[PDB]
Amino acid sequence: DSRKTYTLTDYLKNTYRLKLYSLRWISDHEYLYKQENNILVFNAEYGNSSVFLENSTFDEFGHSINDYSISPDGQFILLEYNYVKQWRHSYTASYDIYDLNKRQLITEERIPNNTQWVTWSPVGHKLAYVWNNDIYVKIEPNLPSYRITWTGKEDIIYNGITDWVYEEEVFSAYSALWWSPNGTFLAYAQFNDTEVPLIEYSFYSDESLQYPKTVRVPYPKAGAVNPTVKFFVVNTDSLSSVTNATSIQITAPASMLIGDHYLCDVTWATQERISLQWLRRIQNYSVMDICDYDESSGRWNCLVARQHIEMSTTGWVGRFRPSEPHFTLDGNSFYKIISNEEGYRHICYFQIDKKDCTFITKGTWEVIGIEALTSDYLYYISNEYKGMPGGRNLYKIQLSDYTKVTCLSCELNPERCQYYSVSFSKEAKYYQLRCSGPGLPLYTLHSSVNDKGLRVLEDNSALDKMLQNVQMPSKKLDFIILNETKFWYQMILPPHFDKSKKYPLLLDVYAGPCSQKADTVFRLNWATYLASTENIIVASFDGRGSGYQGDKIMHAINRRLGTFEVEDQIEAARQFSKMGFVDNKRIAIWGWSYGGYVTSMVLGSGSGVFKCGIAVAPVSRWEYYDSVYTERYMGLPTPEDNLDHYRNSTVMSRAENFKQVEYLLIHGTADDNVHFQQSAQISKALVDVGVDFQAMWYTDEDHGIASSTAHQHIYTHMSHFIKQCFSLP
Amino acid sequence: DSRKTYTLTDYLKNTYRLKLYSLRWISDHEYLYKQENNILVFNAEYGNSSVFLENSTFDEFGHSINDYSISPDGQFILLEYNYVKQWRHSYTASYDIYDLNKRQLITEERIPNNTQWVTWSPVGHKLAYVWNNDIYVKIEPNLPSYRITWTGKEDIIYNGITDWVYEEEVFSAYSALWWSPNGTFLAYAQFNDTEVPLIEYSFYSDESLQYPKTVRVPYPKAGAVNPTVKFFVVNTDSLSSVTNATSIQITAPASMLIGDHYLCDVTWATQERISLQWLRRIQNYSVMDICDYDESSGRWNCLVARQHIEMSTTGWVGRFRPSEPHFTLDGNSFYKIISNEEGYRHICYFQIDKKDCTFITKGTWEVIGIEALTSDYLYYISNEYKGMPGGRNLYKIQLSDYTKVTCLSCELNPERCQYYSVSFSKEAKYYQLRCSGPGLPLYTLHSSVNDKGLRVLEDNSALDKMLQNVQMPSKKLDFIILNETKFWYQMILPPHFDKSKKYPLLLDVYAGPCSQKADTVFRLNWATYLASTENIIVASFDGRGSGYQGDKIMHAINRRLGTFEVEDQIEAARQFSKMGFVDNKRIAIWGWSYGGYVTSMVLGSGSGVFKCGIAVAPVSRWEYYDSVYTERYMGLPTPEDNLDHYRNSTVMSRAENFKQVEYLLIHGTADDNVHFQQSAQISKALVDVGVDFQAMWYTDEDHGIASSTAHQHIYTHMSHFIKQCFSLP
Amino acid sequence: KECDFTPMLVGVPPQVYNFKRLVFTNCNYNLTKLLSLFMVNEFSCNGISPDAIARGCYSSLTVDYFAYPLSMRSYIQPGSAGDISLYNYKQSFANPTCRVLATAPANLTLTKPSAYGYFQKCSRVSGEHNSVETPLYINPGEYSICRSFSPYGFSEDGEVFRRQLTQYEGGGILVGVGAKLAMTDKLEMGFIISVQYGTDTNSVCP
Amino acid sequence: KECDFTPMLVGVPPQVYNFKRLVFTNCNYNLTKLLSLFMVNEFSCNGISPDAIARGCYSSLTVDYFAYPLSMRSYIQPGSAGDISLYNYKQSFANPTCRVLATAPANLTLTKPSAYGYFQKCSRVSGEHNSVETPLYINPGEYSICRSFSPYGFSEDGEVFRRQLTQYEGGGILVGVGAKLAMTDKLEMGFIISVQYGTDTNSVCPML
Ligand SMILES: *[C@@H]1O[C@H](CO)[C@@H](O[C@@H]2O[C@H](CO)[C@@H](O[C@@H]3O[C@H](CO)[C@@H](O)[C@H](O)[C@@H]3O)[C@H](O)[C@H]2NC(C)=O)[C@H](O)[C@H]1NC(C)=O
Ligand SMILES: *[C@@H]1O[C@H](CO)[C@@H](O[C@@H]2O[C@H](CO)[C@@H](O)[C@H](O)[C@H]2NC(C)=O)[C@H](O)[C@H]1NC(C)=O
Ligand SMILES: *[C@@H]1O[C@H](CO)[C@@H](O[C@@H]2O[C@H](CO)[C@@H](O)[C@H](O)[C@H]2NC(C)=O)[C@H](O)[C@H]1NC(C)=O
Ligand SMILES: *[C@@H]1O[C@H](CO)[C@@H](O)[C@H](O)[C@H]1NC(C)=O
Ligand SMILES: *[C@@H]1O[C@H](CO)[C@@H](O)[C@H](O)[C@H]1NC(C)=O
Ligand SMILES: *[C@@H]1O[C@H](CO)[C@@H](O)[C@H](O)[C@H]1NC(C)=O
Ligand SMILES: *[C@@H]1O[C@H](CO)[C@@H](O)[C@H](O)[C@H]1NC(C)=O
Ligand SMILES: *[C@@H]1O[C@H](CO)[C@@H](O)[C@H](O)[C@H]1NC(C)=O
Repeated sequence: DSRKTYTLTDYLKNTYRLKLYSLRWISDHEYLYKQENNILVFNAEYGNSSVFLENSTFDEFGHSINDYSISPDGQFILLEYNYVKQWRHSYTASYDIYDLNKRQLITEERIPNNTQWVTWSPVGHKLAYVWNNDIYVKIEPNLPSYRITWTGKEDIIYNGITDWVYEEEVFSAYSALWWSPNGTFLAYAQFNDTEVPLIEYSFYSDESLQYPKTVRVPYPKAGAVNPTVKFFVVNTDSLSSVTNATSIQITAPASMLIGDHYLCDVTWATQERISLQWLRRIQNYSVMDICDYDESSGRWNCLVARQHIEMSTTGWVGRFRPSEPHFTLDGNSFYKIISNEEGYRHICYFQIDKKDCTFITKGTWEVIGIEALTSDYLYYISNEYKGMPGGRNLYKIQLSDYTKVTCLSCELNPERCQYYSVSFSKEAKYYQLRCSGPGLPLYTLHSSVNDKGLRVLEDNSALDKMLQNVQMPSKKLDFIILNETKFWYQMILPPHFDKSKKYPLLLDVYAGPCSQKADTVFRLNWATYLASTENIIVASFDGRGSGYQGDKIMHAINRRLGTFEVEDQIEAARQFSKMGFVDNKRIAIWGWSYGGYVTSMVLGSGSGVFKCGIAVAPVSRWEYYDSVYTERYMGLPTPEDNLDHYRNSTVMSRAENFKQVEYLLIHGTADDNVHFQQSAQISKALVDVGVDFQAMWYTDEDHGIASSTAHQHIYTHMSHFIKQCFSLP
Repeated sequence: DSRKTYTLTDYLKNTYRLKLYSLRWISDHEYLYKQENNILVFNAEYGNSSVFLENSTFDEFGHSINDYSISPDGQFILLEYNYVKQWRHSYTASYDIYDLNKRQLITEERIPNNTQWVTWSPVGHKLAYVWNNDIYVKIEPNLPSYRITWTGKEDIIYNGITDWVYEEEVFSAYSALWWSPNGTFLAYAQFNDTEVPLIEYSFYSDESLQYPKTVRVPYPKAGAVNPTVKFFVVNTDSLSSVTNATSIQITAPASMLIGDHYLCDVTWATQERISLQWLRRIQNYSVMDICDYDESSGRWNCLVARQHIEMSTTGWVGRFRPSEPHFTLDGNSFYKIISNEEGYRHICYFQIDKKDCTFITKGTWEVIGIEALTSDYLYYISNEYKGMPGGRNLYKIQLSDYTKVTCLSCELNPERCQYYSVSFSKEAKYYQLRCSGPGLPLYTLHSSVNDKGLRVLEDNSALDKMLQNVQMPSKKLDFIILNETKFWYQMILPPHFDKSKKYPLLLDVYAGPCSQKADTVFRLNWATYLASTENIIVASFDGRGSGYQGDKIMHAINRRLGTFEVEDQIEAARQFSKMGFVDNKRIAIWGWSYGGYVTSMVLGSGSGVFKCGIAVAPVSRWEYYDSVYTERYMGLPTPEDNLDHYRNSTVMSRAENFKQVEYLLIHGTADDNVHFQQSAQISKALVDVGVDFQAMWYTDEDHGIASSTAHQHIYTHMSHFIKQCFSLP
Repeated sequence: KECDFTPMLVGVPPQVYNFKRLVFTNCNYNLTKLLSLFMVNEFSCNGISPDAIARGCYSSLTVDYFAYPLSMRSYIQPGSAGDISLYNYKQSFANPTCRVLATAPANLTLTKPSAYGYFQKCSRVSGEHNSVETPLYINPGEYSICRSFSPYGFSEDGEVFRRQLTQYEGGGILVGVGAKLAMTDKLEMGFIISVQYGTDTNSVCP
Repeated sequence: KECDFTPMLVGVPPQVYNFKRLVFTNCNYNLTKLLSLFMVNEFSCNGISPDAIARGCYSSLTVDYFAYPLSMRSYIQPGSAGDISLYNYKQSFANPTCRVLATAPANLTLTKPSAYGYFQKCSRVSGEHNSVETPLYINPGEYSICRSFSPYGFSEDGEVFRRQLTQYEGGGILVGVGAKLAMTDKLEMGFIISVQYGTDTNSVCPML
């Protein structure tokens, strides 16, 4: 156009809101959606909606309901209020149970305050909640709680809940509870943090607080004492109101009891069969156990003939952890995603008693995940369409043929949609397809029987009418060939991009192991503003170590974090600037977390290509980060393993080379992930050398710096730094 | 013209250094002086010298001698090595003792490592050291030590040493030991920190440390529980090597035991008479006790009829604490500096059992300190000459006729020397005069019998020759009138200063209670470089709250800190701008500690006078600072005292007004004085209101940021902030 | 003359993996006496009648006894799978054998151990990556190599024992997990009576 | 009837500032029988003979007894200064009196207290801004106004006691400081025997 542009206020105040359609399947043909603060039910076949629960029915509760959970039988709703956040997924709150058909709030034997977790059984209206690191179970929402565990100790023993390193780098969740399908068994893990050292930092809180507060969390850094894990399964049907409950412990396989290990995956198969994945501390060896319930002794028996070893000799196991199994309806076979000897992750069909599997999928591409398993079909997401690793499409394969694969999403709108997310219903009767880009998000509803796109849920045409009178930037996704291998880049170009004029280049970088910054997803981000308003070329590059391109590219950074993936961004800038439309004297680089570590290593690399750079909460020394993440790619910091490279990779080593670049160092004082210690050691090295730089701390902010006021401040501050460094009025 | 300017690298690398003449009087006619690392003894009357200790007699130790202390009889020298700084005056080190007579190192019964404090007796070679918070006494340097106390407990009980609040705000020293004049008695204080809350902060240390340390210091904030104090005296001659030593307790007067109180001064009068000064927690009421020893029982005796009461109705007692007494030879009378009925501090003459005292000096000026007392003359320093409160001169007054006062330093070199300090010999036969400015420092030696100048000890003519190559700035010390009252200011004028040309002005500020930033002291500082090289006028101003001018100007900010001292700095900058050599569009303000508080309160006032400002380790909320200092001027932060003024005077309340200025906030992480909490709450208030600002943290730096690398980094960072705000190349 | 039936009914009974064995030759037995001393709940024999074994002439009469919970009776049966038969006790069927699972009367001068205990796992972890888990099963009538780890019970359910295997057993390291079962109102025993013939005119008679 | 001295021999004896006072009328005594029960270390009389004290007919007989360490025997001497004479006990010489410093062997049935204790300071605070400190000394043979502060020993040395006074008690704030003395091997006591005579009513004659 020749009018309005995407400004910094549009991104900070969310002027152009993207509509979403988030539904919760209740059955095989009825789903729940919230509109006008009214919880409704949409019959998948007719589309006819109905009022499930309205808005004014809670205008007398006197509390701010933060979330809600409806039991799988629809007879109760779990109301959550007094939400208080902890880490990325953990939080405690207060709960109440409102009966639906009786329309009365249950008042007997209420859920106690400060409840750490609560979950329904997958079928029915049974409840299990964690409180004071101890598990409780209510067979019915109006009867007294049954106490399962008695060893709950704060920061020491965890029952049914995860510690820090398991919540963040293993399970990606706070819950360590696992119901059996039909509600009979409740499998729970136990974590022991006795000899795990504690990270300590200050929380200053509100002005009213006279003395600051010291936060102490068990945090296993690189090479420190990791926690230990036990596994238990309890029968939730034979609870006794006069005797304590009894838990049966499942021991890790003998190949895991000889050293440090992790419980990394729990997956129920039948209703008397459960699969546990274990991973050694050196995460190059994992073995999966399969355990059946023994009615005679009441125990659980796992046979060695049912063990499946998933190891690797050039790297680790899995993308971030070994994949989960998808069993058949009888529990004698399953499907998992593993490398295919050439390095590409495809689906393998396993027999629970035969250690060898047969790959039902092959090619120079990767399966992203397994979404549904029917008696006839097996649906999966992949990046196979047009050979682009940055795309996602839904696929269908026949259980009998293995050669009749059908692109269920590709070419439904190929000019607008190349990134898909599917949400199946119960029994995989229907499914919702979520298109994330390159166009506006598109929500479609289908029917798995004959692929009948019956309804369109959200076309986001309301956001389209607004974006016509603004000068939106374009998004190019292409590739380059270095060392005879194809590496992908992506660029956000200013509107009315002239191919001959020189442009400022901001190199956005994460470059983490198994990362992907070049995709087809549509975003209204800070890069949108820098390209639309400031006319800056925002570019990313997936190099050695980026995922979804075979284990050949991904494992290039094994035991060498801070070498290849850093030089990729450097030499790419040589390739970027040589394209002719880039000001080879105004090239910046900015990153967060691992990306901040890369930006720091690049600015101190003496490459002479980058002018300035910003690093937000960066890693500085791998011995400062946690053990599960770091040791997966770095091993152990001992003079026998990879300590020599542990010391050869710190940002502080490159202190004297920061005399040639402008440097903006940002870090939140309450960061539980990348502790402030990391940035404090960077500044201490730059000061002791004689390097001037800009610094900015954010009081009581975490790894996200995502508080409403702090998020606007950090992006306003980085905008000033970029505009000054590029000499842009 | 073609000369060089005083650069930032000259100030940072100490290119031009002031020579001093530090002497230690060992007698009435001899003093010690180190020259070329040789310790020389000089004869005052004649000037001949001899070598006392050679610059090579300690070269075979392998140690680096950090400091030394020769015993008063000259028989032993205490060597201090392995120095580790704690707070402002406290530290820890090891101690070798060298027998000067036997020319060998004392190796029997060595002083233990981690010794907290060592002190000789004032005569002889007795030693008292504190180790593990317990006091030990050595009669001879190579004999076993007697243990005086057994209650020493880290962070709980302090014997012979001070805690943080007593070291910082009461005694200004780590030592809590007070020998008797001839070494017979050892008087010490005991501090109990049982219920004192702890300030906690992280210390990151060197890069090799994997987990940060958490420093815990007993630190009483405003209104918090204060430490308790006890006083004891022990006879160092009756020390048996088979029975525990006995310490006699001197209790505080009954008017102090009724509530919380402090011990603020210890002064020995005779060999059997000691004078203690106690102070209530409400620091407008102090009591002086006089205690005599009797060898009949062995205990002490403080007559009630010998107590003295110094109280204030306009504010607190003394400048920071009550002044110390100066007793006559018999110890039955003393001279003390107290405030008169007009609020001016002059010398009163007390009889130990006569409640009324006689003022021997009067006028609209103040006595700074009593320096010597003979049987006929009393020597003191005052700001009377030419009515300048920023000057210092030595006066003597006849005790037979108080009308006979004589100035010994007014007319010596009145254009070069206006700020004097004196060092008298024993029995006051000679005195060294120390001139501080406004010219280069000048050190002379005189005799008291005829006030005859003996010789010039140091004239700094070596530096003078060097300083003529460089264009040095000048200094103007004048006054302006506000509400019919003279208020003094000083200005560092650039070389070749032009009354017709306009200059940018930087306001240097502290503005604390009883402060004085306008004086005649010669200083080679950052302001010298900013004036010589950047042609910036650097001004300071002593408004309401400043000392040495009467209690009406000083006790004006009583119970209302952050009010008139902030307004008067702004009023001074207004009056400076009406002058025709100040660009009223390029005015800045910077400060440290209280000056940071004033700078921040000024920048958030909305006056629109200042363009930018720098706050280094500022106080932000008076409930965050320690109790002794804060409650002295503000009171108890209680609804029944002055909590309303406690909350009306925060920097956080003025956050919105920072949108008008460019603000730079600097603070060290390891600040035990003004905790990083204070700047953490300022930056949080600026972020939650939309104010952009520049920041800088210094890892593991204290309230001084005085490490060589850090001190150079902050003054280089602050220089660029000013040169960009003043639009300087 | 009189066979010493006494060692079975004095002290604390051993565990399943730590079973004691009484071998009898040249004596006279009263088998109908010892069965009455207990509350017998199973008298299973193979190759001989339960009544015929109380009245016969044998060369050797061996008896293996141990503490065995009645709830685990499914795992002491012939050809049974489970941790009992694999890593603890497997009955030998080379000669006529009888199997008696009996509970003892309240006062039989026999002490109830803290709890019942059997081994859950007893494998040899070896290989070039310590990746081949080789479970070590027992031969009938033999002792498990994991017996030495804790031969008198376990401190609690799940105790992981570790030691190195010598070159005699080859391989790498032996790991063994134990299991604990609570003690019931009374203690429950278990006996395997084996009898042999041979043409040595026999010797063991009623 | 006979004057019994049981409270001097049973129970735990009080401190010097809380001395118990027995007064005997219309009874008979055996003074030498009680001194045999102790190992006396001092028996100084004033106004009466150390022998005639045991043989005289008296109008009344009063005894002040308390726990007292032998290490502080100089502070109880006649005319002595110090904390004992000022804030604890001062012997009265209005009547003939004897002073006894005795050690009780384990043969007796009285128990050792936790420690010895006297008062270091007992003063009154009043006036403008609570500025007037008037030290409260005792008349001979009287109790300190600080006795009610701790009537069963001091918990620690240097214990500070403060409490508002009534108008009958003078007024102001009463401030007191206690001193604690370590307990000896045996029990050491202090007895102050005084004698009052009457014109014709001497009915506390001795036992024969
Ligand atoms: C979580 O793990 C800790 C250890 O990391 C467990 O605490 C340990 O408990 C055992 C059992 O008493 C103790 O170890 C040993 O105790 C004996 C005394 O019986 C002692 O002599 C040995 O030297 C050894 O310490 C000990 O109390 C303790 N060990 C520690 C803390 O290092 C704890 O039981 C575990 N929690 C669970 C499994 O729920
Ligand atoms: C330091 O002060 C504390 C607090 O007054 C003293 O501890 C007290 O000691 C007695 C013991 O019964 C009681 O007054 C309190 O119960 C104690 N308080 C606490 C907090 O423990 C301690 O004795 C003092 N130490 C010294 C050496 O004087
Ligand atoms: C010290 O200052 C305090 C507070 O400024 C004053 O104490 C006041 O004393 C009067 C009379 O005793 C009371 O009526 C007031 O309530 C007190 N003020 C407060 C805030 O409580 C007094 O000027 C000084 N006190 C002394 C002992 O000198
Ligand atoms: C929607 O369809 C379902 C189908 O079972 C029906 O039960 C419900 O009553 C319908 N609601 C409306 C509003 O038509
Ligand atoms: C499923 O639920 C039924 C309840 O009727 C229960 O009997 C059965 O054991 C469950 N199935 C399992 C545990 O496999
Ligand atoms: C100065 O000379 C006199 C002359 O005898 C001598 O006694 C004295 O020790 C000398 N002083 C010094 C410090 O050399
Ligand atoms: C053997 O035991 C039986 C038990 O019923 C008894 O009747 C019989 O007399 C016993 N015979 C012996 C001890 O010889
Ligand atoms: C008094 O006591 C003495 C003890 O020495 C005894 O000899 C005497 O008989 C007693 N007199 C009496 C009990 O009357």
